[PDB]
Amino acid sequence: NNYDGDTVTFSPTGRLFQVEYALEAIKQGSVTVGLRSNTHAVLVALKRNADELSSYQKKIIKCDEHMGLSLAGLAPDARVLSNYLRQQCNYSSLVFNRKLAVERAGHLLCDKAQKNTQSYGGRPYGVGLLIIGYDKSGAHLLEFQPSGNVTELYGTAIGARSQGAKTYLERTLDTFIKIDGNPDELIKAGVEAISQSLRDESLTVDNLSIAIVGKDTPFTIYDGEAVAKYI
Amino acid sequence: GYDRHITIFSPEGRLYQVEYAFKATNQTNINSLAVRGKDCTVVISQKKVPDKLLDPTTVSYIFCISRTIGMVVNGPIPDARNAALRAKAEAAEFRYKYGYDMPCDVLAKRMANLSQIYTQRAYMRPLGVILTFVSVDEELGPSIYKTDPAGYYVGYKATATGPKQQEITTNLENHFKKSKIDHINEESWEKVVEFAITHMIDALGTEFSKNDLEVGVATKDKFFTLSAENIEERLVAIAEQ
Amino acid sequence: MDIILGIRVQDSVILASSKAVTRGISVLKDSDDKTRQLSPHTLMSFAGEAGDTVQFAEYIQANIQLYSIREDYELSPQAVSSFVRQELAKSIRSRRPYQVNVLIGGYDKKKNKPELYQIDYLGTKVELPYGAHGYSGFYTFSLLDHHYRPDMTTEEGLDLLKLCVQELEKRMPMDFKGVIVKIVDKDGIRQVDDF
Amino acid sequence: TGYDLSNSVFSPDGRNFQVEYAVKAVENGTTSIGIKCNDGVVFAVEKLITSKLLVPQKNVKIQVVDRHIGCVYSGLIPDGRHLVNRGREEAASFKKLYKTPIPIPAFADRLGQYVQAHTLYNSVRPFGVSTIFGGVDKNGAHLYMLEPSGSYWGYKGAATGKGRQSAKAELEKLVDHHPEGLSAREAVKQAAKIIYLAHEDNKEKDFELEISWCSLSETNGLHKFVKGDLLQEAIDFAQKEIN
Amino acid sequence: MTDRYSFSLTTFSPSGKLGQIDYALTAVKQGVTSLGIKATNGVVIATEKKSSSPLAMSETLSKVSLLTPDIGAVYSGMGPDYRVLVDKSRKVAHTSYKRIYGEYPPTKLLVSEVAKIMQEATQSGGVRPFGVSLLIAGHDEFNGFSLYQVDPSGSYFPWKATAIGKGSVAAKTFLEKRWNDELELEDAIHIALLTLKESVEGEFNGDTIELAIIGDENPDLLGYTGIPTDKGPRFRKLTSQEINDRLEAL
Amino acid sequence: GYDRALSIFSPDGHIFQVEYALEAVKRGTCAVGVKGKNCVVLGCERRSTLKLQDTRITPSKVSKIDSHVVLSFSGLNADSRILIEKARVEAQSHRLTLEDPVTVEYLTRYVAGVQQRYTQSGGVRPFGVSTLIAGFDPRDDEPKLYQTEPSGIYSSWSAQTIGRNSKTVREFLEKNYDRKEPPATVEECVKLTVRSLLEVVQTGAKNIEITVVKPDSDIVALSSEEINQYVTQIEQEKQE
Amino acid sequence: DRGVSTFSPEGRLFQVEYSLEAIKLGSTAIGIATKEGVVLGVEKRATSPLLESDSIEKIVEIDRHIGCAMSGLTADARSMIEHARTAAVTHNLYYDEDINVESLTQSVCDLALRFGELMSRPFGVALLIAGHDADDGYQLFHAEPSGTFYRYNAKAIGSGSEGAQAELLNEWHSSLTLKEAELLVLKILKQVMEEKLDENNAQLSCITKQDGFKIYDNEKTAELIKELKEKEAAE
Amino acid sequence: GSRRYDSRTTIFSPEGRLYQVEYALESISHAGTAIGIMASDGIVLAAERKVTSTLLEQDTSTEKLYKLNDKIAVAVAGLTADAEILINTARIHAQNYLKTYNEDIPVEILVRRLSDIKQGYTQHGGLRPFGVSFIYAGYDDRYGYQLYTSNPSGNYTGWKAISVGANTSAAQTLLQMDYKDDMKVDDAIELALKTLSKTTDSSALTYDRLEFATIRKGANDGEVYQKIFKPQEIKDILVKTGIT
Amino acid sequence: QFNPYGDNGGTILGIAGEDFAVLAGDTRNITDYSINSRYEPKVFDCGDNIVMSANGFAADGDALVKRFKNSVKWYHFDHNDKKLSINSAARNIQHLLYSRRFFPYYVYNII
Ligand SMILES: [Cl-]
Ligand SMILES: [Mg+2]
Ligand SMILES: [Mg+2]
Repeated sequence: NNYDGDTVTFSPTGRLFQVEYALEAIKQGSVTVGLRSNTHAVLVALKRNADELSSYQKKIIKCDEHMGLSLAGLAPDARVLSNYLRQQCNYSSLVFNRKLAVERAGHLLCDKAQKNTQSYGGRPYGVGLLIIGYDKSGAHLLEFQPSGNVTELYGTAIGARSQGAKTYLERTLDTFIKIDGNPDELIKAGVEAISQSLRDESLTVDNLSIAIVGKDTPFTIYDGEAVAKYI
Repeated sequence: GYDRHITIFSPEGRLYQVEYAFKATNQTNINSLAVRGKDCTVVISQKKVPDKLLDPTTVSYIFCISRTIGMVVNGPIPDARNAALRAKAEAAEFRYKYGYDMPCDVLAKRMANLSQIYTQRAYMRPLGVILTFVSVDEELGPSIYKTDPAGYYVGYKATATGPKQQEITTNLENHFKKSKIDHINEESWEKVVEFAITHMIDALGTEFSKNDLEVGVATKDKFFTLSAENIEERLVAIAEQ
Repeated sequence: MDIILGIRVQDSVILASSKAVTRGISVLKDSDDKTRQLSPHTLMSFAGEAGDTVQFAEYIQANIQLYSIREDYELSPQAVSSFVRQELAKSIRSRRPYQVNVLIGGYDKKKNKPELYQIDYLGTKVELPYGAHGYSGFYTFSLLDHHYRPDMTTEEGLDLLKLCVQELEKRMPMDFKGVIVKIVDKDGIRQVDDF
Repeated sequence: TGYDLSNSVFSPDGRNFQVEYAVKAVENGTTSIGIKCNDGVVFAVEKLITSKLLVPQKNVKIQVVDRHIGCVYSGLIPDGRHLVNRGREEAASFKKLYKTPIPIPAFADRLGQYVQAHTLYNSVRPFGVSTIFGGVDKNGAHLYMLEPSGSYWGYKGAATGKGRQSAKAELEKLVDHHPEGLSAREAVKQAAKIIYLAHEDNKEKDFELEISWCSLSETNGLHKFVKGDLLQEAIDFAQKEIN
Repeated sequence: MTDRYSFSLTTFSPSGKLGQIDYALTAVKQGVTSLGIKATNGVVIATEKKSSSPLAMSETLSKVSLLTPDIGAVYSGMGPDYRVLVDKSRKVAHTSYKRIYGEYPPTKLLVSEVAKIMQEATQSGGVRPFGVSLLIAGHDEFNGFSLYQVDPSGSYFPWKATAIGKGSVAAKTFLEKRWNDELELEDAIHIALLTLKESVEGEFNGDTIELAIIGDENPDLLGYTGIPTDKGPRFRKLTSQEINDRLEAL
Repeated sequence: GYDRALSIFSPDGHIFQVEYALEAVKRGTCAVGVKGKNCVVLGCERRSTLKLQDTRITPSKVSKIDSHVVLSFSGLNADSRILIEKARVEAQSHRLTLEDPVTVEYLTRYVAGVQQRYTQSGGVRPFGVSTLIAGFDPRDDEPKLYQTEPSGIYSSWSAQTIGRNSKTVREFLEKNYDRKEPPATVEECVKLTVRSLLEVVQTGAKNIEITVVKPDSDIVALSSEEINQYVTQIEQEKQE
Repeated sequence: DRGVSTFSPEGRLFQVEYSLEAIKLGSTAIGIATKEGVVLGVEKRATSPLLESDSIEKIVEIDRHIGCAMSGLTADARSMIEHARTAAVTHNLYYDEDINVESLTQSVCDLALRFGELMSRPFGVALLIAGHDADDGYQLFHAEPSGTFYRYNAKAIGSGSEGAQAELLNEWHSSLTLKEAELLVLKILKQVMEEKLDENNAQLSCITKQDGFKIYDNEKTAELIKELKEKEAAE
Repeated sequence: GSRRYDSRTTIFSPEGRLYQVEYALESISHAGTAIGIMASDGIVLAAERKVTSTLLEQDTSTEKLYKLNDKIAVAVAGLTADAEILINTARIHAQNYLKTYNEDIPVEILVRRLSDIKQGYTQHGGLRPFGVSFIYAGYDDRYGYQLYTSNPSGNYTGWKAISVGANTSAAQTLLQMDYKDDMKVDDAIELALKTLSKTTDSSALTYDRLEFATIRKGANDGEVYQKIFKPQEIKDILVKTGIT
Repeated sequence: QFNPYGDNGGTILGIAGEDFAVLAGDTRNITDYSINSRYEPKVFDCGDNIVMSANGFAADGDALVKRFKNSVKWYHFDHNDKKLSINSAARNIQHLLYSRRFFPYYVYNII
């Protein structure tokens, strides 16, 4: 109200409204799902178009051979944060000959987002990210909020109508975690999860976007006729 | 009405942020007192540990700025420590640059100039503290100099700071009106501390245990604080006469 | 570059500058004009290290032309020469000084007098009736000391200049490929196309 | 009015309302505690399980500084991480110049001055965390708690977050019933109990217990997380006491 | 952090007034009375030592300050602002003059430098004007004795005699009747004490009054002998006893 | 440094500071530009509220940027000096680096770019100035006339006016200026420029300035008497 | 007042949304992508008849294989074009090849959100970036001041955009020829324009693999306008 | 943050005026009137000190008329402190020019430089403008005797006769009436004093309330002399012209 | 005085066929008259069907290769996984080398 003009101002109940408004931009964004087993980690994203003549906005970005994310909200902010992850992954490789741990990648994103929430002049990031990766401690899935909060999860979903997919994963928890050494079945569970967030529209060939990473699987993105198999 | 938010003049020629910083000074609800002996300068302050979970040894508003200079603060602890750290740095820098120990009055002036800047520059807020510096200066002898958020400072024969400063001030005023001298005519610092405690008891009208007080003493070439047991010995002597 | 001469006569200033450009044992050009018009009645010839010469001359030219446009007024030769000197005196204590010596020949329309200024790379300025830079003056000054009058005509100044050049062509070991000659007077700047 | 719209502005009371609003963010957070024992300190925190999809034992909240200091906090988690990052820079520069690891009181002031600095200007926001921290140094064990204002003191026991009153009451009983002191292994058991008792204020969602400790005898004066059997033993002791 | 107040805090209002300067002048009006009188062979500046507490040692607080050996200053308004201006005035006298010309600046040029500092606080970013008016008395070889007033705006005026602060309007009227161009220094001191008594309520003695003069050279205060051309400072602060002696012949 | 964003969008998609800069131009004295077949004429209004003026030394309204290009303006006078200085510096910088004088289109593009830069830079306000830039390109006999404005947009004009009552003189030019047959001579071009200003000026005495620019750096400013002869002939034909 | 980089309660940047309103006031620009090339067309919209319309430059070359049309505050586009040209040529310097149309568009869009308290406000202009490369063929992009860019088969921006976009919805198919696309842009421009469309107040351009980016002459466009009139009168 | 307290000194009003410049001009309209008159053989500068006191030391005082160099002088109207900042800058610029070109700075060039500085404070920096209006009186060998004025907008213009400060409307009408082109310095002196005497807000015009100066070629042969009038000399010229 | 350069010996050879290409190099690494390693790889697969060897001062050769491999990685990121052609790689490498014109990579490189 009087305390939402900038990010440097607490409200009387201790809330940061500019951060909450940035969080709102994620809810307007298209749905994206993340889930993992012990061997693989999968991202599934519903891409959004402007109209029938337009293309479908890309949702998934590769950060390294063993790591990448999906976005929901302001796409340019995802480009900035993903560029930062690319650099950090790359600094780890060039200096330490070491693949960046997914947990440490989350810690770096948290700290980068935080600086924008405490200083005058700047603004919070207006995007939510789901980071997947396979490192020395196996498969991982992270959820990033531009408040700075990063959370490691078995599965999750962000964007519009994401509550439906999140409930499904909460029921299926015991099943999909056990899908080891079977990438196609893990993707099926992800495609079935994101389907719980659909209304009116359905999953078409240029609508669906899938990504996977695992034990002997580099981070690869599937679009177009490559995902027709899963429709 | 933004003339009340930053340090610019109001139509009355006043600085409201400076005046409100003076009010923060009494937020701790602690009273301090400083007096001068022949060879020493004594400073006493009330100690209040309300929570049982607190480590009472870490609760303090008296600071050892240098070997010779001591400082008691009236105001919130964050601002108190801010001022303490700066004074320690300034005192150390002074000795390095000019080859002798920073006098109590010079440090007071320096900290007062820093405070003045906060009353003139908008981006910096005043510290909500009153700083009482004490020492036995090698040129001026026993010394008490006090700084406030306005950037004002002056030397004192004796002084008091806190919510009940006026009661303590008048009590001290009346004593020096009798004796007609600028100090406590006493040889040992032990008896000067006893005088300080006795006159605070009389002025405030409260009795003190060993854990209710905090004492700092300045002698030639060193300033030191008293332990609880040193204060207890001081309280026993007062009661026995 | 090599030889630059200057002589102030009754009603004009004459500048003579060599035509040759040399890189090592080879003559790259034999028709080089070592001069820039700073203003309609002010000409500057120059000589020194490659690059520095032209870079400096064109830098001065741009500044004087800028002044002319801003004020709609032509600076006096004296004012120009002082501006140039300050730029060179500034240059000499810089990280990499301009290695350039110049002659400034101008006609002051206010005083109705020709003026010649000699300025070296250090910023050493002197007003003269005649002057030279480098090894030029060593051969020519004895003739100029002998024959020069301040009431000379432009034609007499050119004849004395031919004599100076003839002496250079006899006793200098280096072939400088003749000179381009320019006259600065009340009517402006012109080139003598036959010399 | 308008005194609460900008940081570093004194109200007519002499108060900085922005700092007081930061305290509200702290009071909104989960419960965290600290217990000073005979030769060290124990830290414990309440982690709310928002969903079954949270991976157990992965979202670690307690943070180490250097190798001998533990830090835990309640409120805005990112603000706490920022403060610990600074704490690590302060500890590194101290050790770089002076060789010895940073003493706990020295470390406490480094954080205190930094947090206090964020109450001096309107171009920055105060920290939305209260931080409980401490460890073992040359002079023994130390426990501290640091508020958004930059205010900090030493503590026998400390608590913050939504269940701080319940926790404080439990800590006060231990201080009274153990004047001679509490052992490190006892303090771990008691820490578990207090977090479980403090969970009544966050009783809607179930939670995960996380404990750490520094002790001269048990951990050689190094910060370590309580894991496996010793953690389960503390959970069993805690569950037995609530029933 | 960073000082993000890079804009002026003193601005013109629709009526053409510079508000902060006017408000600074109001703060000067509330301040304790101080005055200055110029004689044929000297200048005197004086003010009241308004002690905040009887426990406070008022000798430690100097309202009258030496800027150079031949220039002194007194003020009315905010004390802390005055103290920092004196520090800057003393320094600028060296950096912008003595280190260049090897001699102390004349009164008018030192005044000009102080004025500049006060003007900049009236236009620069993120600052308020100084809340003081200064009276600067001094002597130099070519200009002789002089007395200047400097206001919060940075404007300065030379005076034969004047007063600033609390009771300045009454004091200036009193000085107009008594001042003439044939006054000796002792006559000016006498008039200064008479004028100052009207604005003082309580005790009126050498311990509650601060008074200094710019007069003859004081070789006894120089601290060394051996250089004929160095004859000592013309600035002298009168002692408590010296003031009381002149209060008996009052 | 002062970084404040002064030029910003409003809810309806307007940058008010840029639009208020146009109002400053509307207040400024009238300026007109007309290009003939082999010349360009720049006419300028001088407000007669200011007499006792020294016309020798008073800043003239038309400024030479180079020997072949001129610039006139309407709006804040002090602002115009900054644009003119920058333009003059750039003109010499172009000759210095590319060994050719600027084209009229290039110079206009530079000045217009400076104006634009001041509409999305922190801590600065837009120029309250619109300019008419006229001249002939090196070794070219085609007349050039361009206009700029605070927003930074620029364009070429057969004839154009700016400043106060520019709406009226533009109305006159739109019906009087024929594109198929522009003013064939200097006389016809100057006459049409004076006629257009006489719709707005008041008195035809010292209120009208005229500057003729011809090819190959031939620029001259007409005197009071020369202009007065045009004013005389126009009104004598009008009495019919 | 309020921050320049402030979020609204709905989660949108105020300034970005306000710049989009400025773009709606701009003159119409239309782009159509085919397998034979991409066509770009604009409304010139001269404010007066004395304004020489050929100086109105709302279609611009970025490289030989990339063209660009603009709509909105056109003065803001100059620094964007300058950056685009520099990016295209710099990539040719570093990699001895033509730069991908998408990569060029991404480079331009990186400037968009570089505003705060960097430039003081977002750009008040939208761009239609059309081009060809060997990997993805003929492409058309719409670059906004939000930093977002969508690829399009056909797109209209400016004042008559929503009316034109609905018309492009019905008319576009994957087998359109270049000649058919040219007439289609002219048709839709004529429909949404206030004044009557002719060769002087409207401009066409295209990008083909063979000939590269070309702005059409007024004589060439005039014939396409005459060809349009006759084919509409044919039924 | 800090934005909350920013007055924004360099913005347009909806009418296309600069707020602070207009308000600075309002300030200047309350300042003491200064008049400049240019004659064929010299220039006159006359100015009124504001409500003085009997105890003000006049002979060592200077609030209106300042010397920029040997050829150029200025009359001030507005904040004196602001004027002295600019005056010192102008003195430095004149010396820079002299060092660079070895010739005295042409009057207009000095005026343009100061006016450009004033302009800068209206377009960038976020600072308040200088509340000062100058009358420049000077001589050079190009244009001879010249009068200019500049104001806080940074705009400058040339004049035959001009007034700044208080009552300029009335003063300019009186000057426009009695001024002629073939006028001389002695006549211009009389005109300046008569104009002040009629426009003044004071009861009577006296020597102690005036500052006066002339720039004359009335120096021995082809050269220019600046004369800043002393109190006694102002008293004599007041009697000569028949005002007191 | 510190000499920042050294000589690690080694020799490399590149031959282009009609539909193939080879890049050969010995595996010996040396300083002065000593052997450091009898098998220290010197020719590397840099991705996109490009092989590279930077021969001379090993520390500069390792840095250049490392930077080119990095350049290939970022070329994929920035240009939609486009394959870096050999002619484009060559031009990129020139700019890597000339970026140190006044403190060169002391290597002779072949791709
Ligand atoms: Cl200081
Ligand atoms: Mg302040
Ligand atoms: Mg020489």
